[PDB]
Formats: sequence, structure tokens, C-alpha cells
Amino acid sequence: GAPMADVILPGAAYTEKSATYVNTEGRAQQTKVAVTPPGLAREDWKIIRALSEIAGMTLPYDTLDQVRSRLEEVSPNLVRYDDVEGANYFQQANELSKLVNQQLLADPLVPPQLTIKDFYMTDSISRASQTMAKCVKAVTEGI
Amino acid sequence: QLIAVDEKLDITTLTGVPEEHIKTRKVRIFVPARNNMQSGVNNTKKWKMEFDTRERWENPLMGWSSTADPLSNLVLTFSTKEDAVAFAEKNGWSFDVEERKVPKPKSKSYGANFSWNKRTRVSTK
Amino acid sequence: GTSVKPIFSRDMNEAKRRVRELYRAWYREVPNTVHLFQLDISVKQGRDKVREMFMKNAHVTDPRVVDLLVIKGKMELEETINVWKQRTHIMRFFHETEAPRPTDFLSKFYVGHDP
Amino acid sequence: KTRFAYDGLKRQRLTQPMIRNEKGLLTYTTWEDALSRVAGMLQSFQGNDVAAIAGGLVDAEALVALKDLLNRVDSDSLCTEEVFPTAGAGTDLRSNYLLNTTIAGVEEADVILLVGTNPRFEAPLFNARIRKSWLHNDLKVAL
Amino acid sequence: TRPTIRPRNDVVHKQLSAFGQYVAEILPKYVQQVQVSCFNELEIFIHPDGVIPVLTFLRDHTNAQFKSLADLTAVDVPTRQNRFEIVYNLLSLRFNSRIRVKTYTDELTPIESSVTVYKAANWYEREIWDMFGVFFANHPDLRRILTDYGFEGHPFRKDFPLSGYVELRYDDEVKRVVAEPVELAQEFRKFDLNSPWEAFPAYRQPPE
Amino acid sequence: LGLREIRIHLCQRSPGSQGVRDFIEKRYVELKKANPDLPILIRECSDVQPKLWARYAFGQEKNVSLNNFSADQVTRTLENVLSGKA
Amino acid sequence: GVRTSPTGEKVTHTGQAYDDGDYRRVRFSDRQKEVNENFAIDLIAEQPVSEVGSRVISCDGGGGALGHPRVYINLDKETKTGTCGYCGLQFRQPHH
Amino acid sequence: LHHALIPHGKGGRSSVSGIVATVFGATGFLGRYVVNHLGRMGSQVIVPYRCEPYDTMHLRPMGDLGQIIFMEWNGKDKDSIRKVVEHSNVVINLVGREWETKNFDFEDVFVKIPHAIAQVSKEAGVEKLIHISHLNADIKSPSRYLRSKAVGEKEVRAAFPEATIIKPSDIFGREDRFLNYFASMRLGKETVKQPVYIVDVSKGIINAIKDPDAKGKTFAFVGPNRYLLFDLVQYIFAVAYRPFTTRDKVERVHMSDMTLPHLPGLEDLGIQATPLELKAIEVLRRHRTVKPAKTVN
Ligand SMILES: NC(=O)C1=CN([C@@H]2O[C@H](COP(=O)(O)OP(=O)(O)OC[C@H]3O[C@@H](n4cnc5c(N)ncnc54)[C@H](OP(=O)(O)O)[C@@H]3O)[C@@H](O)[C@H]2O)C=CC1
Ligand SMILES: [Zn+2]
Repeated sequence: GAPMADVILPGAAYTEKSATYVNTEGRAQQTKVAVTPPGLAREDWKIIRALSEIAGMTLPYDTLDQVRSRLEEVSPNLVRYDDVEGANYFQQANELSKLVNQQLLADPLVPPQLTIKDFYMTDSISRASQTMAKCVKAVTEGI
Repeated sequence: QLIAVDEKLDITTLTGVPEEHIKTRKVRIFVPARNNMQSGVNNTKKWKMEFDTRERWENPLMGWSSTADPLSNLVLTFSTKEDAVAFAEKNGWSFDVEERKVPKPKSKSYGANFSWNKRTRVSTK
Repeated sequence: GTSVKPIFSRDMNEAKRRVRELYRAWYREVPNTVHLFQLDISVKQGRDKVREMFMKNAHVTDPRVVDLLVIKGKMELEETINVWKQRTHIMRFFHETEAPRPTDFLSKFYVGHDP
Repeated sequence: KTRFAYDGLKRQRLTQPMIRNEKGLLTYTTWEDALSRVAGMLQSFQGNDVAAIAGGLVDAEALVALKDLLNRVDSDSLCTEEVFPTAGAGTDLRSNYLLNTTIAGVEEADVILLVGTNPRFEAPLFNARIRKSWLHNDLKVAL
Repeated sequence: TRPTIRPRNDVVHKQLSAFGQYVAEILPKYVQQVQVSCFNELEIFIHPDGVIPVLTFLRDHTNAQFKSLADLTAVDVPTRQNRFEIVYNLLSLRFNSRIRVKTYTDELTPIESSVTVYKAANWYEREIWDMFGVFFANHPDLRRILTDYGFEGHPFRKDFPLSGYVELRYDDEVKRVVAEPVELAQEFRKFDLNSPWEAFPAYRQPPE
Repeated sequence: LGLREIRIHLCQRSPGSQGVRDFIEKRYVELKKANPDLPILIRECSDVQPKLWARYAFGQEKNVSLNNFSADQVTRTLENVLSGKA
Repeated sequence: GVRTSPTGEKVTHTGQAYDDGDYRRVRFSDRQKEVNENFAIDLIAEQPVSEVGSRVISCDGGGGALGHPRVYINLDKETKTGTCGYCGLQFRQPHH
Repeated sequence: LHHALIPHGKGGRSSVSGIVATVFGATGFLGRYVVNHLGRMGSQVIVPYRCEPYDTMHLRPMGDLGQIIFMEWNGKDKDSIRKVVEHSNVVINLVGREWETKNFDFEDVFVKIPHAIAQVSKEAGVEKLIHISHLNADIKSPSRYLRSKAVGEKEVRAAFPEATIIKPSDIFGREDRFLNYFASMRLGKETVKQPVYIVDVSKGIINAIKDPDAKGKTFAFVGPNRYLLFDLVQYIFAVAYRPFTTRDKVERVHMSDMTLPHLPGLEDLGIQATPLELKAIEVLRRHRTVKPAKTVN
């Protein structure tokens, strides 16, 4: 995604910021700052807020706590950091899902992860790792 | 002889800490996780209070690591969660507290390895 | 309940009175200190600095904290009377040599990762 | 992948803002220049002309900040790479796109049906939990 | 007990226990606890209001007469509601013995000064005020004794950073010594030397 | 002036949200029939006042409380919000 | 085996050498860059491989208490030669 | 941007500001302040000196470990200049002598040396060059000092198009000649002076280093108010409590200070000029054993 861009803004990795991620169960957890972003890279929300203030559409939040308060306003669940329980609304979604009647195609369900050789390189961080390349090379051909 | 005043305790103005190191820091109160390389559990008994990580850079001469913040190496030990929370409030530090995690009881049976029909049968020992 | 042992003041009125006496002493002493230590500042600047340092602790609402601060201020004033300090100790109150840290979001975003 | 792909955090890193020069190549600039160009382009256009795509490693703070920024310019073209069927309830009902039974609650199941999934390489810890329940709770698996 | 183990003396232990019981009987209003260590060291935990009486007793009673004040210090334990712990060490030359008196206090509660009882306490008390921030009432002159003039904070507290907050240098523009926010060329490396697998079962604590 | 999305924050176990819950469990699907394109997000609070957030064009948002509202009350204020009348 | 940087400096045994654009090179003008001429890897690569007729061989680095802690090396693998962990000397069974 | 110069730290003594500055003539009155201001923020300083290394000792404690490198040089050889500015990304020129010498005349000091420095800096890839000349420097001035200054200014502009020319006006300070010269005599009413404080000049130079838009601009550093010579000398003697350099200096002081309102000054760099009344006592306290002079605006 980088070479096709016109302006590149360096962000921070997941080990370089206190950030909130929601896993597949709906549980929200926050990371902690282990190191600081290299060079002139800055936090992502900080970059967005600075760009907003430069453009004149200044955003209400200034610090991380204010951004998390905004997150609470948009969604109540995000602030809780170990709660996983939630309401069961299966009936409503199921009843709304019976309207459209799209058909299935005659194509077998083949996942992208067919073999262990496809598991190592999945995202940007993995593709930039020498260890993952070594693992892929070892899996493809063994000695 | 006794004032009998009713107000929360606050010694912020007596510690001499700079103002930028009081309203900007974010302390963490937690039970440190067990080191996965070892089976000992003696390091997960007391509560620890520690400050957030700040910038470290490489020294232009000799390549050492330099830190501009004084509170980076500070760590405090508390017997219980309430004492640590009280300390954090008294010193006027915003805090994040995480409940202690204890491994759940697990039932282990030697007999299960040599099971007649269940799948807990061991292939080798 | 929440009964506590006093230091000098039973309530806030006595603590305010002690603060007033300490301010009177500092205000009276500022020109003598300026002349004796051969400072480059004026008496107006010294009195303004004394006022700023007094108003820095204006949000304290505990008589024990207030009179402990009064004790510390009295100790520092006594330190200043007997010329126990030097010019550097007096002039550390003004930070004439430190660069002015910015306050707005954009400047702090530009300089570094410091929030 | 979690354990050994931290090495990629030390390679191919974005450290400074970059802009396109006269020849069309990427050159380093300051934060002020890149932010000014992006803010000017954002001010010139408005509405559906602006859009955003969220990657697979972005935190909630950046997501909500970008949502607010593009809402201040009257836009709703906020997209993610992975697709989810929006027909019916879509994303309005939270329980429509979550692992409701949860990883901990997997151990209480007696049968499971996997549809078009390879949990070994898509969620290795989820597959480990399924394997543990299969070994201990005599769980029945169908794929 | 082979020659690698420190020998144990029981007569001194019995004598110290008996004297601790005797002292606690004489002054039941102030003493809260009495302890004798395994290496024959007697310590007495008293109420803060009993600093002047108890000490005076230990200095003047015909059976105690602890004439000398060997040391006076404070210990900071942030996990306690009463943060600071004041320790008095007394030496009795007539009976060739030593005793320890322990008291508790916090940041705002003052402790009555014992200059009247022991003159030697004078500087010691100042030192405490310099290092921990404990205020001593009715002191002849209480001020800093060790730190620099104008120093902000009490260094010996557990929440005070090791390197402090400011550092000194010389500036030629103002032609004087100035103080700046502290910046270290090499940061103090923190080592996690403490290990699992507890070593002393005799000090094991209940699992609450 | 153009509505973009609405959000309903309700507390799962609190009684003040009780009637609001009934609303969904009775008629939310029907509402989704009337607005096949309007996004009505539903989220859970915790010891907080039940609320309804409406976002209009260019980022304007207005919030209305829903404590102790019956199903009729909540559906009424909802139709007031979508209909544009105040 | 001391090499030379493309700029002109000598490369340390750890491979460190300032590139063309590094400003820190200015610290060496009117002075010299301290570099050890004897490389440990080259000096140890030229040691002959010892030939012993035992499955397990003991190494203490020579000198007894003046060497490194005594270790035992297994020589069952005929493909390569057992290498001491501390000293770096090599041992090999008498093939053929 | 050659990562080693990415700014780091909180702008302290041990921080990194990403500035590699070569300060020619740093052992003078202005050089010490410029080097101190550069070093107090973590920038690396290269000091080329022609004098005894003993005379340069006062510059050692103004930087952190390894942040100040001293190098021998001379103006007659281009190789020393090339090896001194080889790695620097900023070159500041403060070389200037107020009197003649049998080895260096005004033409050598103010024309040939700055020209060589600018040409070598351009050849070596230096991106920022700062050159300092007098405010009253005119090609038609009666004195050779200002004519040489004027010629030198043109040469630097020709050799280094992106050079920044700074024009201070009779800098005064703790070690300046402007106040000590007048206080050591122990004629006026038609000549006006516009003295400028030394710290203000140093901060202006530093901000010019930081300012990106000040590439080819020319600045005039002047004080807040103008003083007639007579009453300014009266004030100088009154501060010292005292009752009331061969041929070029008297002529130069006898000239009136020029006015250049089109040229940007200290205010364009975000600096409020400090009046002479605040610092006159600090400068002249050492000449001892209140009614400030009237200004014209
Ligand atoms: N009144 C003022 O001071 C104001 C200054 N001027 C200009 O500002 C600049 C610096 O001013 P200032 O610091 O006060 O002057 P100084 O005389 O105090 O310093 C001159 C510096 O330049 C060096 N230098 C002088 N001559 C030579 C030479 N022939 N060869 C090599 N190096 C030389 C000196 O080194 P060394 O000591 O070893 O000889 C010294 O380091 C000068 O260019 C001056 O013209 C601008 C307006 C007036
Ligand atoms: Zn060996």
C-alpha cells in the first residue's frame, strides 16, 4: 500500500502505543507502550487530530483519555476492558436475514490457509520478518 | 484537640514533584504475571505500581540509551489493591488497576492416562 | 469521624492568618534580598514571583497541608535572611536558562512523543 | 506467528513523512508540509469524494478519530478490507458478528460444526481449545 | 549446628524477654507490643503519644537507665496507612544492654520532639525532616541539614526517583550555576534480581 | 439536516432500561423494515443512563435520555427523531 | 583479516563502519579510529582439528583452573566436528 | 533525512537536535554565546580554532560528552576549511577582526575568508550557511571596514545563493566592546545609535537555523529604541557612578546608524528585543567602586 500513495504519514506499531483492540469474542483489551515509534513516527489518533486541527475541523479530544471518552460515547462496550457478556439478539437478526434469497454457487469452500506454508506470512509485520521467511523456506524444502 | 475534618487526603503540593510529572503520568496497579520460562509462583504475591514508558533514544556518543524522565525506573510494592489505590489517589496520580489473575483449579488424574475407552489415553510416556 | 491531630491551626481561619503573616514577611524582605544578593531583577519582579509562588498553592483546602506549607515557607525565608543561599539558589526560581515548553497540541506533536 | 514475528518490527519501517516530488518519486519532508498538503486536499473536496480504508492492524482510537474526521466533511465511505454481509441486521446487532459461545465456553459444547474455516491457521489458540475439549470432554467435530 | 551456623544464646534471650514484660507492665498505656529477635535484640512498639514518657522512663528508671541514644532513624513503607516508622536505639552502659523503641506516623501527623530527653536526638530529628518529611513539634530549630538549599522533595521516600528531578550545571550566558530538568546520557538499568521459589518457609505468609 | 445513523445505548440488567429492551424485542425488526439503509447501532451500557444518539450531516450529534421510558415512549421519541420534527 | 570500508575506514570485527552519509565520522578527523587488528574468528579458523579416538571428549581450554569450565563433547556425528562451547577448538573421531 | 540527525529527547543537554554546526570564529564575543546556545540543546558543534587551545578551554563545559570537536584551521588554506565543514549541515561564519594586522587586513578578513568558506561549504553539500556583517555596511562608506563588509556580503551571496545574511548593529553585552569601550575613557549630539543585546543576536541566529523559510533572506538585528551618542554616554557613565581603535573605530562610531525598514528583524523570528536599560547595570556593575536616557523614535 505504500508505493501507490501520494503522501505517507508514519504511524506506530502495536508495541509502540497504548491502544484498544477487540478480539473475536467481543472482549476489548488495551496494549501498553513498550518502546516509542522510531524516527518521526507518531501515534495514529494524534496524527488524525493534528491533521484535523490543521484543516480547521478541530476534533474535541486532546489526550488519550478524551479519545477513550469519545469511544465510550460511540460505543459503551469499548471502555470495559475484560467484559465479554452481551445481549442475545439472534431472533431479530435471523428474522431480518430471511428477506433476501441469494443463491449459493457451485464452488467448494476452500480456505486461503490450505497448508502450514501459507500460515507464516499473513500481514505486513510477518512479510517483513526474516524468521518467517526462514520458516517458509524450511517448510517448503526440508534438509 | 481533634479537627474532625471530612475531606479526602491530598499531599500533592508537599512532595515537590514537578507539575508535568503529576497530571501527565498514568500509573498501573497490577499483579505481575508469572514468567512463563519458570514454574515458580513466588513473584506473583504482591501488588506492583509502575509508571508508563516514555521515550528512550540512542546516545550520539558511545551508543548508550538515554531517558529524559526520572520516574521510569520507579516501581512500588503494596500488600493489597486498596493500599496501592489509596497511595495513587493520595499522590494525585491517575491510575489503571487490573484485577489479579489466579489460575483456576484443575483436576489431574494419573488413572486417565491408561483409559479403557476415553480419548485421554496416552500414546507413550 | 475522621478526627486528626493538629499542627498549628485548628481550622482554616488560623491557617489563612499564618499564610497572611508569611506573605507580609516575604513582601517586606524582597527588596532587601534584591539589594543584598545583587540581583539583576527589580523589586517588582521579585514581589510578582512571590505572589505567583503563593498563588500556586491556592487550591489547598486542608489546614494541616496549609500550615505545613507555611512551615516550609518560613524555613525558606529564614534560609534567605541569613544569606545561607547564594545568587544561584535565589535565581533558580525564574528558569531564565530553560527553553519555554509549548502548550498547544500541534507544537507538542511536532517536538516529540511527549503528551 | 505471535511469538517469532516481532523481528519484522525492525525492518521496512516508516520513519518520516514522505511526499511526491517533481519527478514523481517519494522524498522526505517535515510533518508541517505533509499535513498542510493533506489538509488542503481534504478542504478542497467534500462528501463522497473523500474515503477511507481501515487495515487489519488498526486500533479503535485511530478508527474513531478517522470516523470523526471524515464525518466533519460529511462522508460515510468508511470501509474495511474484510467484507461482512450487510443484508438484514448487518452490523447493527452486535451478536450478529461475534463468537457468542466464546473460547472459554467452547469447553462446554458437545458438538461443533465448522463451515468453510481452517481454525488451525486462522485462530491457532481457538483450535487448541477445540482440541483440548475434544480430548477431555469427548467433543464431536464436523467440518 | 556445625561451625557454619551462628551459635545461639538463651540466657540473654530470657533476660530480654523478662525485661520486655517488665517494661510493658510498667507502661501499659503506651506500649502496644514487645518482641525479642532470634539474635537477642529487644524491640518495643508503642503509641505515638508515648514518645516523651516511655523514653524518659528508659532514661531515668533505676532498673533501665538507658543513658545513651545510639541512633534515631525512620523507615518508609508506602503500603501502610501510617507511612513512616520512627526507630529509637538506646544503649544502657550500667547494664550493658541495648533496646529499640518503634513508633508510627504519617505525612501530616507530627511527632513530639525528644530533644528534652536526649540532646543527641536534635540533629537526628532534623535529618528525618530532611529525608522523609516527618515534622517534629517543639524542636529548637527544624530545617534542612543535608540537602541543598531550596531542594524540593524528601529524597529518602520510596516514591522519590533515584536520580531526582533536577541536575546542576554551569551556564556562561548567565555566568552562574543553573538547575535543569534531569537528563541522563545512560539510563539506570533496572534489574529484576528477585526470583521465584521462596527460600524461607519459616516466614511464609497465609494465603488470605 | 440529513440523518446519517442512530445509536441506542441500553443497560442489559438495569431496570431503567427495561422498557427500552422490550421495544427491540417487540418491534426493532419492523423498524429495520421501514429503514433498509439507515444504520441503527445497538450497544450495552453499565450503570449508565439509557440514551439515544442521533447523528446528522457534517458530524452534528444530539443525545436524548431513555430512563424509565416505556416501549410506547421510546418508539414515540424514535419516530420523532427520524421524522425530523422537534 | 581487517577489511576497508568503501569510504576508507577499517571495518571492526563486529562489522561496524560508518557509511558515507554519517556525520559521526567527523569525530575521527585529525585523529584515528581504534581497531583491533587480530580477528578472533580468523585466528580460531586456522587451528587444526584434533583427532581423538573416543566417543566423548573432555575440554577445559588448556591450563586446568586457568581455562574455562570443563565440558564434554559427543563425536558420534561423522558429518561434522564437535566444537567446544567456550574455547572454540574442534575435535573429530578417526574416520577411515 | 539521514536518520542520525532525527531530533530526539526533550531538548536538553543530552538530547539530539539534529544540528551539526561549524562555527567559524567561535572563540570571540559572539562565538561563545552561539556555541552555548547550540550546545545546550544537544546539537553537535565543530569549533575551528587558530589560537592556542588554552584560549578555547571555556567552550569545553558548554556541551555534553563528544558534542564539541575542536579542529585546527587557517584562512589561507582551503583544505582545512574543507575538512572542517565536510560533515556539517550548518555553517555559521563569525570571523572578523576590528583592526588591521600585518598578516590579515580588512580585505583578507571580511572578503576572501568568507568567500572561501561559502564556496567550500557549497562544494561540500552544506545546506545552511549563515554570514554576519555590520548593519551600516555600505559599498560607499568612508571606512574600509564597512566597504569590505559590503564586498564580503556580495561575495557570499554570489557563492552561496541560499545564504542567510544577518546584520546586527553594535552588539552590547557582558564582554562587548560597545559598553566597555565607552566606560574605559575615564563628542556627540548629532549621531544616533541602535545597540542590540548579545543574547538577542544569539537567539536570532538559532531561530534562523530552525526557521525553514529564512533561506535567502537578509535580516537586520537592531534594538528597540534609538539613543543619541551624548546622552547614551551620559547614562553609561551614570550607571558606573563615574563623574563626567586607532583610526577606524572613531570614524565608525562617529557614523549614524542606518534605518532599513524593508529588511526583517528580530520580531520576524519571534524575539522581543531587550532594551539597554535592563542589562546596562549587569554589564557595568564591574566598573563601580536610574534616570534612563531619552530616546528618539
Ligand atoms: N560590535 C560587535 O561585536 C558586532 C560584531 N559584528 C560582526 O560580528 C562577527 C563576530 O563578532 P565578534 O565575535 O564580536 O568579534 P571578535 O573579535 O570578538 O571574534 C573574532 C573571531 O573571529 C576569529 N578571527 C578573527 N580574525 C581572524 C583571522 N584573520 N583568521 C582566523 N580567524 C580570525 C577570532 O579568532 P582568534 O581570537 O583566535 O584570533 C575570533 O575567533 C564579526 O564578523 C563582526 O564583524 C557585527 C556588528 C558589530
Ligand atoms: Zn575449549
